[PDB]
Amino acid sequence: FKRAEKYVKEYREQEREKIRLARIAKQQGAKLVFVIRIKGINKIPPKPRKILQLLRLRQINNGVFVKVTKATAEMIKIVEPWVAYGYPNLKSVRELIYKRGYGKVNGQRIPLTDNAIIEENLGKYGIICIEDLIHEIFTVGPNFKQAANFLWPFKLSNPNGGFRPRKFKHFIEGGDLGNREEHINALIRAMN
Amino acid sequence: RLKPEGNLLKDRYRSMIVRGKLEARRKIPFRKQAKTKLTEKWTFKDFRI
Amino acid sequence: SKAAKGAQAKKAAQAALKGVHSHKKTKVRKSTTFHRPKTLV
Amino acid sequence: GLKADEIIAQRSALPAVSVRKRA
Amino acid sequence: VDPDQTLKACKALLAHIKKAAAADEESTVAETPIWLTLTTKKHIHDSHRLQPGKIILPHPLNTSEEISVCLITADPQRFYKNAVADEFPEDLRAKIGRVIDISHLKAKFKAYEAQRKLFSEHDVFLADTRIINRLPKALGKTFYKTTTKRPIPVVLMAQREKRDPLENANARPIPEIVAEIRKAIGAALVHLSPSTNTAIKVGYANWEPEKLAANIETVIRELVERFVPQKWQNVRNFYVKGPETAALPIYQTDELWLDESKVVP
Amino acid sequence: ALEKKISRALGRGDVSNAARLERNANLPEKTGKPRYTLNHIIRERYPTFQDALRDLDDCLSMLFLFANLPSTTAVPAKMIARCERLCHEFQHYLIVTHSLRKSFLSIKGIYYQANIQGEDILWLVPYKFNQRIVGDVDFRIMGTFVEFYMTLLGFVNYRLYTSIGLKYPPKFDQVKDDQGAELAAFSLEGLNDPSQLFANFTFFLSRETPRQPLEFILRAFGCKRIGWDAVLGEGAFTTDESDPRITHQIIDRP
Amino acid sequence: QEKKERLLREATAIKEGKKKEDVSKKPYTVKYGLNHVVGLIENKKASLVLIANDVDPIELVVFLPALCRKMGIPYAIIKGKARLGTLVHKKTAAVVAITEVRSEDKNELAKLISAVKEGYLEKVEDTRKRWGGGIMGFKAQKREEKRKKSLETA
Amino acid sequence: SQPGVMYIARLPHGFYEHELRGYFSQFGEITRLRVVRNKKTGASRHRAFIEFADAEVADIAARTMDKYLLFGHILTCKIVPPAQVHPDLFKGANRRFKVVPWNKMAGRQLERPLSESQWQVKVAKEEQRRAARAEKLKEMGYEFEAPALKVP
RNA sequence: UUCAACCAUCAAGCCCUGGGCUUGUGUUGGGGACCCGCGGCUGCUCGCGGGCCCUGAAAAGCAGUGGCGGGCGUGCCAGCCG
Repeated sequence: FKRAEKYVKEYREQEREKIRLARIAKQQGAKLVFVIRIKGINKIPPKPRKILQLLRLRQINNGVFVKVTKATAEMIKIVEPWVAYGYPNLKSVRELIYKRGYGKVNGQRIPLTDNAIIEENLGKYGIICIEDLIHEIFTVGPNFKQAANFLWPFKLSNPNGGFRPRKFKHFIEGGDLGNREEHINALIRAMN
Repeated sequence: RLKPEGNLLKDRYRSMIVRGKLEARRKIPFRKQAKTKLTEKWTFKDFRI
Repeated sequence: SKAAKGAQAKKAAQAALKGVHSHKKTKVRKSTTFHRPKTLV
Repeated sequence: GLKADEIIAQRSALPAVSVRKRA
Repeated sequence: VDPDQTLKACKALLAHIKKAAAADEESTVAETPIWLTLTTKKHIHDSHRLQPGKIILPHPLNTSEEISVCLITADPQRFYKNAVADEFPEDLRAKIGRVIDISHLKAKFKAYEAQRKLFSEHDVFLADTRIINRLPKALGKTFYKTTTKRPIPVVLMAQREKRDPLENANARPIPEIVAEIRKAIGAALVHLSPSTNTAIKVGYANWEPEKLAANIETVIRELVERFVPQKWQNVRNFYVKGPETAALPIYQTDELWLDESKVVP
Repeated sequence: ALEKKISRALGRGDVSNAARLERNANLPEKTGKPRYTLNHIIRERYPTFQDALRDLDDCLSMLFLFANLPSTTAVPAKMIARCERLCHEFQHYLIVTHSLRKSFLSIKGIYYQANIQGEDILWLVPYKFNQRIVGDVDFRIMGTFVEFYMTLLGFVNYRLYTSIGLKYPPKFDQVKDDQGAELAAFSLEGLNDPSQLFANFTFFLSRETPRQPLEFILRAFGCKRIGWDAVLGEGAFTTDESDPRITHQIIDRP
Repeated sequence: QEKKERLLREATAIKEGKKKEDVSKKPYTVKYGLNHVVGLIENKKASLVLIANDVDPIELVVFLPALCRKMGIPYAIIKGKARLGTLVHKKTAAVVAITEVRSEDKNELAKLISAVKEGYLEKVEDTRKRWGGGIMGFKAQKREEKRKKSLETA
Repeated sequence: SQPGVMYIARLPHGFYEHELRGYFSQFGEITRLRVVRNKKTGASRHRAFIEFADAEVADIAARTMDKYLLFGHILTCKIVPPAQVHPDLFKGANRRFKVVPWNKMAGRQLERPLSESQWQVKVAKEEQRRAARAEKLKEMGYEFEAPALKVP
């Protein structure tokens, strides 16, 4: 059974999100950011849903690397209520790629247990090892798009699941919208 | 281009068992649930409209 | 049927006025004998 | 005044009952 | 626009108002606003602008001591309350009847009856420009269905993370605040709506017709210069009228079209 | 009982009381240390520091393995970071005492043999890659082993640093850690011949070379100036490859 | 902890030579305690009364709806003396009362009072005067049904 | 059998056609539904009529949601009698009530070019408007010499 | 089966050194008299926008206009334009 208060709350959330998206589209207007999908409004408008589909952030606690351009900044501004993003540092990038790094070959998820996969799949771009992949991601090279599409989205963990009274609690609470800058690294340390 | 072989976590676990600090046991993915019966609460039975 | 429609309306009214936790879990007891539970000593 | 304040402060006509005079 | 026709209209409107009130007498003649009416060929704006524009007058309005002014600032309200209580002149201290920040406004005046009580308890509302975009939602249609008591923008920000209100207020100096508040209280208001009509309160009936003439003329120059698109080619008609009187035309155009593109064969 | 009290506080809605009681829980996800203190157990299990040095093979293999694992509910990320910190402190002791003797690159990992106080210590470190956690191992009881072994290694590191007269724990730079210093984030301060094989050389490690084993081996066998690529981390002697002061360069590209 | 912090601030105010009213503000809390709430109802200071449905002995609250009706106080019977105890930081509260709230919650209090008046009191106006109980057991009801159908058939 | 009509008022903002249909479809099948709205702005007048297939379902829903406190509103839910239900109560039901910009239409129609004949109509009309205003200003004691409008 | 909070608590751009200007669109619904401006309506009147009051976040048919796409010509759009 569904409550009338839930119906009204969903309508008001949809109206507020429509107003926000219309304001962004009317107003219009290269670094590396790490973007993590967090829980937000259950009903997503088609344009933020399509942007999340393109950024492969369909599942909660998924993390991706994004190169900051005008179009990417516009898309991140569109999907701020469902994501938390910031500037990752060298330790965060290195630990994410070495500990939770998976490669997309033939559409399947295979971990980066060797330099052989990187040499066979990105060797045409000059990337022959995991450290070359880290270099491309961190310095945002010409082949950053190919490196990011090779990298599978990262599945981060929920530390609250280790404590029984707060087992069901989500780790990241929504409400702190906008860029977290260097404070995304605390979340990366906690969830990786 | 070296391809590392084996699994070092499995190696440490096998070393633990072989040296005898613990015995070899299998993972239990599903535990048997308690046999219970579902019933309706008295307030929800006595609700009338 | 009219009885089914009425039952649906009664269930909706019960959910609106009391909630959805309408059921309780009850142990199955194979014996009629009750034993004192073993507690920490 | 406010209708909300009137609703909160509305009572009956029966006079109040006190155990004792208070400071 | 010839000034003699306008100043003749000033005597005529004042005489008609006085003889209509004669049918307290002085109190009835007083507190009767004088409205300058703009009629344009097109809509003056493409949307409802809810922040009034200020036109500075040689003879300021709201100079009476009984006018109560409510000032809405950003957080905290304590700093501005202390500024009013200590470092303001006595006339402004008597005129300002309430200082409240946006957080307390959203907390204590969410109710429609609370908004109507706040509307009735004051005459002129001033609002800091840092929070004036949030005031339509905080004050509702109570303050914005009628253009009379819409919050007038004032600048209190010190001209150049999340600011802590207790630690810092980010405010311009107090004499600058005093000058800005006095200027905004004395200024006349223009309201932009998608309409051919715009009404501006330029004076009262108890004023002198020359002061009406000067105020109307400066409102004419500043309004056609700043807020009217396509300048005088959009200007159709200018009227002067009271709340109950008829409209006296002080300027009527000769062409009813914006340009030659409207005329088609 | 404390967890029951926390559950009662959360069920009654006392968030401040729940937080205050949770501060007494000493959770590994908050402290980076094991939930229960095993200091009295360490002395009981190892009557002598010689016995501790003889069990250091298993201790070092377990901790160097777990320093490269992803965060789990059994082994949280802060406790993994503490594993890495203890391994780095042990490596720094080996560097400053030149106790490292042999190394071997096998198909399973890198074997290291050192000599601490006349005891041969041999342990295996995985290559820096993604490690697979399979279902055929009991990961939670492995985590209990990890907790015991870090409790042992903390006291072993303290005794070694105090014996060679250095302050323990060493000064650690969090800014350099987030910039990726790894072994270079530690500053060793005083309290209150095969060792000089690479003494006169200047080394440059390229991007595709294993930075942590190469730096550990070179600094243990006498190198004082090792630079590397900027992506390999903070703390290089020289970031620029074209520097004329560098004598040797490690490359592994075709 | 909040009371300790407030007393520390008041102690600093006394030390610097100010009244404790200069540093502390008038509090607004939920009133509780059975004797205190009964006194507030008798003095007609309570705006809303919530009475637990499971008070044992029942004589502690059996007069209280009639007292509220005599004094013209809006009352409501609510499930959970433990639930009221969660409000008042106790294991159990027999009754709670609202006398006055802050200005930002005066509208919410008035709307809650009107909602109670229109949705509880008017609905229980006629049912509160009836007798309870008198229900038969399952087998007794089935025996009575069999008896009445037997009598109707015969 | 007999259909049921329920009048619901004190609707909070957001509790509109789709929300009403989805909520009361849990109670029973809804055949018709209409929220009363202003034609000038499209805004709801906080009242609606719901026409259920079954009168007992409508009656149960009305007693369930009568005096319901929702978003600061105490909802009104009553069953109207079949004698007092209007035959044209549900005209325009089961469809969107569009927000038509009459003000934008007015702006655009004053922005449209017009031809010279209807410009003659407009100008001539406004001279008798000026004439009526002037003969009203005769009693005013005010004289305005209105300049002659040049003819296109 | 969570009725919370979340706009800009200032940014960007002009003048080029004065502290001023521009943009950043954001309003519960009704009722009562009544002065108007402009569009149609032969005209009454009807719309658009102003002026003066009243109101618990109040409520008992009267629903009114041209289309793009989408769904099955259409009392269909949790999609838009005019």
